[PDB]
Amino acid sequence: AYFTGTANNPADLLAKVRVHAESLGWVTDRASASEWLCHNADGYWSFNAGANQFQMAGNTGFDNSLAWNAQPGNSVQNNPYSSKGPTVAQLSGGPFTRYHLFATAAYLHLHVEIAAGQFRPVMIGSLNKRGVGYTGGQYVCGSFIYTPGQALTNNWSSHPFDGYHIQYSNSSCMLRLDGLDGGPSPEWLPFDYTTNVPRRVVGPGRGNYSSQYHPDVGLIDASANELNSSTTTVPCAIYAFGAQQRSRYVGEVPDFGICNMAFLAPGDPLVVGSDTWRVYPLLQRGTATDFDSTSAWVGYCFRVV
Amino acid sequence: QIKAMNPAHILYLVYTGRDFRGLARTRMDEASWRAAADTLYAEGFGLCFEWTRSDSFKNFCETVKSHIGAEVYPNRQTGQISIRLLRDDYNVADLPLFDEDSGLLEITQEKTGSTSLAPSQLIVKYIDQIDGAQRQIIVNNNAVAASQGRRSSEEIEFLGVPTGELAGRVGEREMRLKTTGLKRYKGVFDRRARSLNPGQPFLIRSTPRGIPETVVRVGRIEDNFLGDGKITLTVVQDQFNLPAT
Amino acid sequence: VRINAPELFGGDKGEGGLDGTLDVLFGEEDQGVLPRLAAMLGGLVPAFRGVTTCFYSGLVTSVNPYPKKWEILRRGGNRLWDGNPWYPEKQFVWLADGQIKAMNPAHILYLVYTGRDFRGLARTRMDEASWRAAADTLYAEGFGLCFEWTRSDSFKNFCETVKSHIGAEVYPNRQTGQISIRLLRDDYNVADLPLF
Amino acid sequence: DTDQMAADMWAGKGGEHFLVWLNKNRQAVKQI
Amino acid sequence: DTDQMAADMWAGKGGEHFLVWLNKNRQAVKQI
Amino acid sequence: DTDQMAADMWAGKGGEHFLVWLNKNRQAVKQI
Amino acid sequence: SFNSRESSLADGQPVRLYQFSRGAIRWSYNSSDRDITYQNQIFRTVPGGITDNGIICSGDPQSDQFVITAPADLDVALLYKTRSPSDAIDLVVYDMHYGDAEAAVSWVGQIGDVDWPTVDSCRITCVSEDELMDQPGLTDTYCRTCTAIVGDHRCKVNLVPYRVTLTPQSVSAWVISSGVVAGYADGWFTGGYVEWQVDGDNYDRRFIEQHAGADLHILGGTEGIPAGGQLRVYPGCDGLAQTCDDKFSNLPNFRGFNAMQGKSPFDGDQVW
Amino acid sequence: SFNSRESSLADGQPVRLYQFSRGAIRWSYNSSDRDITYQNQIFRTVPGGITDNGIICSGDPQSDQFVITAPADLDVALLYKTRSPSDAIDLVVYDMHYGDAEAAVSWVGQIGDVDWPTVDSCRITCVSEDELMDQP
Repeated sequence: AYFTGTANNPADLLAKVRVHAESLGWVTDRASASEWLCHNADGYWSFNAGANQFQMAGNTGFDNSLAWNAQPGNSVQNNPYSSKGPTVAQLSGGPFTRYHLFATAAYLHLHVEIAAGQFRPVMIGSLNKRGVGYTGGQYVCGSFIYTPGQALTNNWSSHPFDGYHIQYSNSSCMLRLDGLDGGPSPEWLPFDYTTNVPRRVVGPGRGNYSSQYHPDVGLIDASANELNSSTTTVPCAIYAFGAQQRSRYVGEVPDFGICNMAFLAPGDPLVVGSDTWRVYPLLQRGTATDFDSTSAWVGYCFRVV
Repeated sequence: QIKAMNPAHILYLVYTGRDFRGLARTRMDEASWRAAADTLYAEGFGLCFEWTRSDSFKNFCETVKSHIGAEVYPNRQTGQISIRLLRDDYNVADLPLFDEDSGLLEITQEKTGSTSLAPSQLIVKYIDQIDGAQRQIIVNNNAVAASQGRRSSEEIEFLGVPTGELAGRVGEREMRLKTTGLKRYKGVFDRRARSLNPGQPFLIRSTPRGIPETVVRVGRIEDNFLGDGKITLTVVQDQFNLPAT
Repeated sequence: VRINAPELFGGDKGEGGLDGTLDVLFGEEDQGVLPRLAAMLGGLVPAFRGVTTCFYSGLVTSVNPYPKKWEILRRGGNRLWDGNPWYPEKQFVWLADGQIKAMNPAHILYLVYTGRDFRGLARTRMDEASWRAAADTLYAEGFGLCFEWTRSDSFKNFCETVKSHIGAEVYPNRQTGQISIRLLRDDYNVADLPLF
Repeated sequence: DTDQMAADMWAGKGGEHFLVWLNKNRQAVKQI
Repeated sequence: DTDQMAADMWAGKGGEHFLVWLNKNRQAVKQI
Repeated sequence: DTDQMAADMWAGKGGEHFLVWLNKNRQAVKQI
Repeated sequence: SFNSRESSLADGQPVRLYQFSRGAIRWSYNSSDRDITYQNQIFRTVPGGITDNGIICSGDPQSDQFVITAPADLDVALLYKTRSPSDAIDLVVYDMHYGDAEAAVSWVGQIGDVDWPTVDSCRITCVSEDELMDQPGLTDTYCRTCTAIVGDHRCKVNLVPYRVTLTPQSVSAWVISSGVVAGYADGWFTGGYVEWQVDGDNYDRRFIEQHAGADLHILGGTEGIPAGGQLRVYPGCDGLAQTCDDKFSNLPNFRGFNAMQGKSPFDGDQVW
Repeated sequence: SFNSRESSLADGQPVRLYQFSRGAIRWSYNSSDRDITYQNQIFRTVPGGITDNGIICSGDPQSDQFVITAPADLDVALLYKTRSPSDAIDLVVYDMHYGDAEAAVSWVGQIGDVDWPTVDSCRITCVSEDELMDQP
């Protein structure tokens, strides 16, 4: 359920998380020291560990003779992007202060502290269908940094579930929505807003950025109550745009929520009822208006069981 | 095929045999020796030996005791030689209990021990009396082997054992003892522990130390009836038992 | 191997000789079962993996039925290390025009400390720099040794014998925690050494 | 002075410290 | 204090008590 | 009195004198 | 500044830190009167202090032990009170001075022995990796049995397919009974071991004297076995070639010598 | 009442009796200040006291000795002054409490060695039957 540890290199994180998944019963079609082709009852996925970053890509079929980025129905070729690039999660090289792993039968959530104040989230799973009849719902997200030293959260940067970004090569996170507007079933929709592609998805990823496109941004901003210092979680609603800019709500991120960290320190617990929640900063602790060098006060909330 | 002899008879002959040493038959507690012989015969635990070492009686007696797992001591009260077998043939209720308010003064040593160490594989070497050829059996410890990142093994020679099954039983007993993590206590008792003898099991309880009722077997004994009045005993946790299969 | 010595002991006029065919199974990781051995012996015949074995078939003696004791010379060191030799470029030392294929003592100690078959310890616990330097120095000095294991004694005794032969100390580094080896040689600079 | 406290101290107190000293120095005591 | 009475006591007094202690505990001292 | 100065003296002072006493008397101590 | 403080004649503020680690669980203790934060790790202050006797490096494992003293209620040592944990508790010792964020590693090892001499104190004997070289190293015999632990690096047999997960039906003083194992032939589990999760990613394991029907005989008693906790049970290999091949089909890796030669010398007295 | 007195927290009156026997001749001594009559046997009071060092039963004959201390004029030990008597002097030790007629046997053995360290004291080393097993 809840796991913690340390990893000097990413490969150690690979080994530990794969060990946990196997112990939990997750089925790995193929395993290797650096390349993974695993799956579950919901969807197929593939991961590769680089020198200082992860490469993730969705999948629909299996073929052991194909490369990690050439599986049947792979996202690389079945995406509107002309670059045809898979999901990327940029990290650092060397010590990772600590990693926090949430494991279940339907999704995996990971939060790695590469260094003091630096956090890199890795998110994978399937959206809660919430009684909505649709094929897909698998989402894979990664963390990307534009440039160290300069503004870390520039406009060009991309974040999990991001609703606003500028980049032509790689996407931080993505989603599956099969048979959209009568198209072929294999469809891996990326989280983009400026490409004007007929089909796209959007999310509250950035939190409360100035040009974030989501109607709940106010809820995330007001998650904290001054009068009683109470904090409430906000489910992350995802929206998908049709061929003629007609949005259709798809679902919410299971066991996930966002809030403001104005009056909460990293890891501060607020047990609201029988179920406990863990809150951690997205990238680093900063000030309210530091939307360039850090992630401001946006905090990711996970349900711990 | 093999006409083995009861080890108790070997010890009795050595202690009372006119040819070997020769001691009066009146100095031996008949009841204890008869009970030991009956138990050994029921367990079908026989051994064969040959005398060519020309060593002291103590060495041969110690080898026999280690083979059978028994203690021979001169009874302090009656003065006769008594033999006690280390077997789980006791009733919990009848055994005496010792407590801080019931005759226990102070318990200092605990020797909780460790388990990450200790073998994972045991090799037992025995001789078959049918042909007199060296033979060996292997007693394995899979769990501790999994714990051990590096394999370990020891060799123990039980040339007195004439059959492989008996060697296996004694090897299982030895592995049981060596890898169960015994707790060795060094308690201090008042006069209430005056009648105890080596190998006699008894219970000890000490709530402040968090030690529940535990069964231990007496070891080294030092008592001072006149002067200091200090009776100090060294005991070990009861983990001695010879399986029949 | 075709061993041809039918008249080694004078043949028929003497005591016989050594004539036959010799087959050697070193026991590789992938060594297979020899059909001839299994067919001759029969029954449940394993592959005899992990141990060097030989199969001789032919004349042994004549005239008298009392065969003579044999003596076989064998060189080893490469088939050890399981499957990953360590610093093989300096594993062996050649002596006497290549007649004697001595092994570097540092390699012996490294195998004993990390050999899976003997004891087996993680290769990450050994300070690579110190051991590599010691091996390089020993190879440069041409200091090789040969040993045979039949004492069945503790690792400590064999390690102490090796250390006395080479004159080196093996200790667990207090700071980094790895096993370090230091050679007792006059290979130091006076200035850099600390003064008290 | 050096009679009851120097020698009789071995009764039950000076044994454990001597034993730990022995387990401390072994190679220097074991021979001669 | 712990100089003339703790060590020089071995001169001729603390030897007999140590010897009787040794003959008391043998198996526990003889090895290590 | 006979607690901190009689037993803890073995810490680092009473060892050398005991060792020299041992090297003094060997045949009388080596057995029993 | 650690080295500079050590050389300093007036800033000496020694403080020794201990870190007991067992896989994914770490215990941190300090010898000062207040908690110390180091490398994002906070070391608890024991009410009564934790102190050692010194570090000796003379080349002899029997003599170069490390001794730790702590009160009776120490959490890490409390595990040994009933039964020693299966895995070894690695111990790492750091040295740092108050007011400085830098520390130096001094001693590394594992728990060797622990005892509670007094109701208010403890003594932990820590041993270094060097002591593990006193045991023999022969580990080779020309006998008929396998001479290998089922699943070891020599057998090369994967036990994961044979893993059985079950909830015990009834637990007694010496026997643990379950109906699921009743469906296997007698002696199927003989020689195997039972592994179950204690805390985090660490499992405590026990043995099986004998498997007969639905009853399993556990070596050393069933004390410490949860009555409802999930248990994983693996089989055991008798070691005979017939047993090795029929059950596991691992005859090619069979390390035993069944019928190669038991006595036959080539320098005897009479071949016939 | 011997066991009851031993368990008693206020009636403890320990008294140790020694009986040295050699065939038809018996010597009786007591550690108290007045003679004790037990089993129709009167134990003499030595003017100066007789005391031991304790009983050890560890399984080693070399280490489990019994030591008796008595003055220089002890009659039983006086025989050893010139030459050791040919026969062994069996020794039996009883334990009893003053005012009670019941005693318990504690130690049984024979004289192993005797010496007169001081003109006012003696030390007798008594050995058990177990030591007789060290010879070939």
